[PDB]
Amino acid sequence: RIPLQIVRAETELSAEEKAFLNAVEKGDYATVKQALQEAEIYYNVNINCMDPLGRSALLIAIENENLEIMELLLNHSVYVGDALLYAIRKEVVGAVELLLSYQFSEFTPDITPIMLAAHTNNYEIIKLLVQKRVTIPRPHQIRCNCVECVSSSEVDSLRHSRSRLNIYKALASPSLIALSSEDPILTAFRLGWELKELSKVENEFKAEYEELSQQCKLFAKDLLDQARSSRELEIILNHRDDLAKLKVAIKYHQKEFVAQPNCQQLLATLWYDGFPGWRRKHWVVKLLTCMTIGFLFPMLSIAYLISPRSNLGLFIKKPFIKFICHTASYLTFLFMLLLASQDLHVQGPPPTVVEWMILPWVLGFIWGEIKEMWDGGFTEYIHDWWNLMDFAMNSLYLATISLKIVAYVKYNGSRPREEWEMWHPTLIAEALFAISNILSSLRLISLFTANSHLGPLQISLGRMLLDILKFLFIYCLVLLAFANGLNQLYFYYETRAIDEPNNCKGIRCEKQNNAFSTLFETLQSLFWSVFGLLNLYVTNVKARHEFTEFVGATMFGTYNVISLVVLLNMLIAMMNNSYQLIADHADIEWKFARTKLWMSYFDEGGTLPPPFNIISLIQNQHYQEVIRNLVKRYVAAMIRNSKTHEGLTEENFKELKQDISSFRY
Amino acid sequence: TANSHLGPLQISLGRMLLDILKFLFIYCLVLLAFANGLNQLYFYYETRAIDEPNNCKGIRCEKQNNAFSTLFETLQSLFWSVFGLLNLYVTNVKARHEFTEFVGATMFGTYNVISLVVLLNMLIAMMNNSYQLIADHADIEWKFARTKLWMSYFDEGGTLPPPFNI
Amino acid sequence: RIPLQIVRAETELSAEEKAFLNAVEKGDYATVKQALQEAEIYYNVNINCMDPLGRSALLIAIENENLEIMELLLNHSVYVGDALLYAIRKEVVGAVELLLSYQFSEFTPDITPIMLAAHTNNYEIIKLLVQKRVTIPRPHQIRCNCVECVSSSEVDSLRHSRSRLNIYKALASPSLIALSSEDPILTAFRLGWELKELSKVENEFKAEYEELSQQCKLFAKDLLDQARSSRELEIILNHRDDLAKLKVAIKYHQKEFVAQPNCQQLLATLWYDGFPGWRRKHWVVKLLTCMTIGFLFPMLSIAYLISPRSNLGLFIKKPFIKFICHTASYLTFLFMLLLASQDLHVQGPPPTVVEWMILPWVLGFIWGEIKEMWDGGFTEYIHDWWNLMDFAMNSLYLATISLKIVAYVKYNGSRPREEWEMWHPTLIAEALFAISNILSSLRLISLFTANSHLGPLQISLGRMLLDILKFLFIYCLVLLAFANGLNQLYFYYETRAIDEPNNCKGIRCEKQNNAFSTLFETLQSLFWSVFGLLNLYVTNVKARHEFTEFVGATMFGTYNVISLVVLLNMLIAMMNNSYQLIADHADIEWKFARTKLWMSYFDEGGTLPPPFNIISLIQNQHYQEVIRNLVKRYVAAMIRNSKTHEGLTEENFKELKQDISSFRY
Amino acid sequence: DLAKLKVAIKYHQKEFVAQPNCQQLLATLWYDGFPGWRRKHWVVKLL
Ligand SMILES: CC(C)CCC[C@@H](C)[C@H]1CC[C@H]2[C@@H]3CC=C4C[C@@H](OC(=O)CCC(=O)O)CC[C@]4(C)[C@H]3CC[C@]12C
Ligand SMILES: CC(C)CCC[C@@H](C)[C@H]1CC[C@H]2[C@@H]3CC=C4C[C@@H](OC(=O)CCC(=O)O)CC[C@]4(C)[C@H]3CC[C@]12C
Ligand SMILES: CC(C)CCC[C@@H](C)[C@H]1CC[C@H]2[C@@H]3CC=C4C[C@@H](OC(=O)CCC(=O)O)CC[C@]4(C)[C@H]3CC[C@]12C
Ligand SMILES: [Ca+2]
Ligand SMILES: [Ca+2]
Ligand SMILES: [Zn+2]
Ligand SMILES: [Zn+2]
Repeated sequence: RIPLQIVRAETELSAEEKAFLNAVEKGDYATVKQALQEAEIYYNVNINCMDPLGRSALLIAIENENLEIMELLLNHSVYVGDALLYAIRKEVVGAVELLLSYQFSEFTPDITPIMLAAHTNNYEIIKLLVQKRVTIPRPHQIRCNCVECVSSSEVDSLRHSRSRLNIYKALASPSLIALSSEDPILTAFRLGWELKELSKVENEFKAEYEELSQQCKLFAKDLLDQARSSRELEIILNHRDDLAKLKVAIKYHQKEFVAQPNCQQLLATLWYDGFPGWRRKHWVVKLLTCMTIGFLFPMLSIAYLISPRSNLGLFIKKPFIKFICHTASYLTFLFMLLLASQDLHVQGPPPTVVEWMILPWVLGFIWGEIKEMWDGGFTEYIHDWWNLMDFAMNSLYLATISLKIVAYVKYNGSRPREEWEMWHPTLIAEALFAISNILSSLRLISLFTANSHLGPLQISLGRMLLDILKFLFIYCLVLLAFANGLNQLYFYYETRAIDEPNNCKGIRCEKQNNAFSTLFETLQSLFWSVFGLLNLYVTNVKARHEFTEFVGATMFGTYNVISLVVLLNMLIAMMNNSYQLIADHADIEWKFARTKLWMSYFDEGGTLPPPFNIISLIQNQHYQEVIRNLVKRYVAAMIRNSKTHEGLTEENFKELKQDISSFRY
Repeated sequence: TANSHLGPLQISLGRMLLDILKFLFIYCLVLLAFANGLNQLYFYYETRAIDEPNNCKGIRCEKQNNAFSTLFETLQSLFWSVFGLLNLYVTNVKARHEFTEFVGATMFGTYNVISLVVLLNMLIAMMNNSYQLIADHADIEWKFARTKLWMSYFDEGGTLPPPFNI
Repeated sequence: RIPLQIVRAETELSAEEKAFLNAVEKGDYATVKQALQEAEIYYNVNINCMDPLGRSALLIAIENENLEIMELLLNHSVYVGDALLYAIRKEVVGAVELLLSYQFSEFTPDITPIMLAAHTNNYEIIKLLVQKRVTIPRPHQIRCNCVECVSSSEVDSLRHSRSRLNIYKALASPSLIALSSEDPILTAFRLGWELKELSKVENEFKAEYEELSQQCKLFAKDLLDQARSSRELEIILNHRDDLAKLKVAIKYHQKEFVAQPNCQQLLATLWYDGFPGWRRKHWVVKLLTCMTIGFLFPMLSIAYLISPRSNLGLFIKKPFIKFICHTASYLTFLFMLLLASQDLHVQGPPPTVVEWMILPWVLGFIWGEIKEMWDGGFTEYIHDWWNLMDFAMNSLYLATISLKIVAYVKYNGSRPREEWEMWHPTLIAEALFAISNILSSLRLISLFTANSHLGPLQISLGRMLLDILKFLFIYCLVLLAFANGLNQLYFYYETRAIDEPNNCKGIRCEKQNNAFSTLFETLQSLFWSVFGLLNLYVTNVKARHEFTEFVGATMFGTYNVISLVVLLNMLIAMMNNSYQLIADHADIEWKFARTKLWMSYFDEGGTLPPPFNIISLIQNQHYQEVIRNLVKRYVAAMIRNSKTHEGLTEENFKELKQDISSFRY
Repeated sequence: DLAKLKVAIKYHQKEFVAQPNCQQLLATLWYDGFPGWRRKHWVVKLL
């Protein structure tokens, strides 16, 4: 039999001090007033009593929303501590104003009235509080090591983290940004960037910072949405302190802001400068004009080089024409590379005509690469992740040219490749040239972002590469373990290449042998076993060691099972789970990428294609006026969205009943 | 588990091992049935290792022979048939028993279809369905595992590493 | 400029006839009464006027729910047509009773007040209407070809279908089953079965019938849920007109009813008859007792056969012991079959000891099969879909025995198999025996339903077999097309087996040749190409017909692409989509299957394992009382669930305000 | 120390264990020697 009792006992009640609490709970004004005045005359009661549910007279008045009992209690000199915070958090303007005009608490001691107003995001009460000179502390830099920060973290770290989070949550309020801010858009950009940076440093508190950054981005997008004229749109997008604001938004990774329909329409208008009917055109005529502009790229380049100011001179300044010319030049370079492969008995031959034509394009590519790193900088150069492939290709081409010139200078004989050594400079140069051709042909993937059908697909594939890289580590660990074991088992029976039928050793021969004799060959065999290109008799020895053969076969079968049946199927499940979430924002990611690609062609520098490449207060006032108009529209819209819900409004009957009762009285 | 990027993945792989173990039973039953049938059919034509071209008997030789002569060899051949490392002429006899050869080929094809087209695809669907639900609590499971691993080093005992421990 | 006007013009209004409509809309009793009496005295108004929104005075009174204006209008002799239906459909009891006591319509002409009450499913109004002698028409049998049905469908088919659907929807009401039904559970079973059958016949109207059947099943399950004693539960499950109701529910496919926790607990209690602490036992001791009971199956069978009434005689009557004994007998038979494979130079040898022991088990299996078809019937025998495999295995065994006896009678020599013919009875018998062994070993899958971990998996695999069968048709069509094409192309260059290096023709040789010479070989090669067991040089000819070789290679590559890259990946997507929906009801399906398997062992017949097999108004009154109690509980619970929502009830202020105003007056 | 945490780990209270405050305290105890490990570069951490 479980003796149910009270373990933590509170104080007793049911005196006159509880009588007048329950009178206040009833709320009848006359009875409350008479009981309170009688108790005050008697001078034997207090006002510190607490109900079992955790509410007092003032808290119950807060919950019931009765201004008459509110003013009566406040004029009766009841306790006032935290009552302003409770009223602000209850979100009633009349009692907030009344309390402003004049133990156990569910409020953190660091909470300020302005902080709570910012947390609750109420425009009216926020303005009412901010009309007085109220301020907010500064949280220190992200990696501050100053004595004040180290000391405060040492005495109490949980309170410090909570205070920082509360300060940032109050600062990231859309209303508190609408007021007391000269540039709300820039403020939102910087705040979102700072919160995104803070999320990584504060590992335990990540979701809160991420949601604050998302809220800032959404506020910026909603503020942009209210523009209702092309003049206002261009003023906003061109304000600086062209398209400086758009460049800043691209830098700060504001994909929702960038992918706005109005901004995209303006960008398309700027992009299709030469053609004004490109929107209303047939696919056949678009294709025909595409070839007819791409075919005359050398003529256009020569015309611009000769006469920069002419009818044909300025025809290449348009971004679309420049993009078409660059694409045609790259396609011509790739065609030359393909034609190159279509006497081989000389040692270090002079370059042929195809290589002579290929060299100016390669030199131009390198020149264009260095200028962009000099103009952009190291961080911008490495952020693209395509410049890595560009640098690798250019370095490989430079090494190929150097090796070819070295071979030409050194060797001058005529000997067969069957007698040439394995480390010949000519052979090294051909291998590097083949790798360079592979990389250059693979470089064409970056042009898929300009298309409507392939951009999101390419963006989705790029996102999944990360999961591929993550699984590669586990696969490599398993492969290393099994290769170590197999080599340790099989390294005893190594045989020389002379004893083999065709003087061939390894797995790249018809007589596959010595598959696990060395660690490198074991790694190669275990890699090739995934695709089923390794035979089954490689796990055999010339001697009759049936136990050893069976153990090796068991190891091989276990590795095959683990690699193919379990790990490969698990990768597939991860790809599906990742792509399900990836497919949601494909449009936004593709539009951001296409905007970056489009703006990459707006600059005046580098107009020519690679082969020929080698050879101020009025604006502030206008922006302020437009920002004021947008803020007013946004405030109205968000007030309405707050009014969209709770459609079953009340107290209209109470107000009318009070009025008619007074008239009857 | 000590890393932020690999912990949930390892935890997810560990959770799926159970479904792997559950499917292994059905696969083993099917394999045992088909191996019993194939051995019962083919055990009549066993040949000695002397008559073989290289004195090699079994499936681990270039001349793959006697694949279904014994139950153990039948099990090994049916296991290796999943990865396509078993040839097609193993279902042949020196005599001209075309009916027996056709029946053996039909059994082999039925086993291949059942094992590869139906059971392997069904495992994949189960892995997706399990991982969908698994991915929800990956953070909680990884944090619990990392907390256990961290608290495994708080005790005073065993401070020294293994070579100096003895 | 789009001239917006009225295309379909109604009648004019705004006379006194509209004045008194808007007076009724206002609802002030005194003004409405005085206006109506003045208009009646004037004798110049009507009551047929209609508002632009499609409502009249009575309809607006229905919507506003004002009993005083209701009785005033009804006593003023307004039009009454369809008003009862509008009130019943508005679901207000006071005005329904008032209207019962005394053009354009949104109601189908076939709608009856009782039909609408059944559609709306209101217990109170349904009872109020049914207290009078009201009835419902009969819809005819599913495939009725009678003149009345053919004539009514000929004059108007849409109206006929609508009338049938409305009649069935009214009949399938849970409240209309609670009233006016002696056996609500049996009525719900039959109604659900009939609606499920109707869904297939009425192809256009499927979702409605399916949802009606689901509603009937849910009502039956909810009615069963209210049982609150073991006595009531067993009375319900044993009522007949043992476990007759459970057998009927299993026959009618009531998986939700069967999988109830109370029914499952009772079934488990009946199943674990011998062991009362089986729930609280260790896995090790459960396993130990499982082997210790399965090992003594022949001793237990012999003891039961000798002394049916003894301590050991009745130990096999328990269902769990019987199941264990049968499983052990089948495992022993499979072990004997395995041992069988472990002189071969004789023609038609006599059977060996292993076959002599195997024959009694095979004869017992056949005897047990025929008895079950004789006892069950053709439909029950073919519904299991395991009896098909049982029949195939038994027929194969019979054919093997017949062929063996024929060979023994006919052939008596000693000739080598290398000289035996290809159609030898001995070889045919061995092939049939191998196929029988495969089938018998595959029969063990059906025992997975008794386990908690494998049942849902087996059930899920069984559900997906249907999608496998559906995809097989498309695959077969593609294979037939490509095989026809390849054979037509390649049949010109057929070569004889003598010219081949090893006198081997076909794809089952080392020298793979004549892969597409015949249609059968083309089919076999295209089948084996899926697993990559067909080489690439089979698409070659001895002559130098490079064009023909290239065309054949192109056909082969196209077939490979279509079969492997497109069709195989599409099957996977279908399996995932099907399994997502399949995984929801796995528990219910597994519990239904396990209940069927458990009840398969409750009968007295066939107690012995296969080798030894060859050698009445008080109950009605109690059921009626229990059904009445369950109906009362269900009605209370569903009334409360109707009261669970709309928690913001009203008209309490209106009633109190009316009362205090009358007291003040 | 951390007897209640040990009991919670024994009783498989993963939600209780994965609380942000408990994780912060555990990280503080784990990174005893280095107090600026949170604010450090990947290169210097690796070094
Ligand atoms: C995977 C292939 C390339 C074989 C490599 C074998 C070893 C060199 C690897 C395998 C697993 C690795 C470990 C995996 C994870 C960790 C935890 C990691 O912990 C942290 O990073 C703690 C700091 C933090 O992330 O907050 C420190 C390195 C270490 C021990 C790694 C050290 C290097 C190991 C032993
Ligand atoms: C799968 C491979 C390794 C071949 C093994 C063949 C047989 C030895 C297996 C195949 C299916 C097995 C059966 C699958 C499921 C069950 C139900 C199982 O029932 C229970 O556990 C009841 C108690 C409970 O779980 O509440 C008893 C064992 C049995 C008959 C198993 C006995 C052993 C069987 C016949
Ligand atoms: C798929 C493999 C086995 C090759 C078989 C080739 C033909 C014999 C098949 C391929 C497509 C079949 C057709 C697919 C679908 C239909 C529609 C089908 O229409 C109905 O069933 C109408 C009645 C109804 O379902 O309400 C009549 C048979 C027909 C023409 C089939 C006739 C037989 C066809 C031509
Ligand atoms: Ca670049
Ligand atoms: Ca049966
Ligand atoms: Zn500081
Ligand atoms: Zn009829």
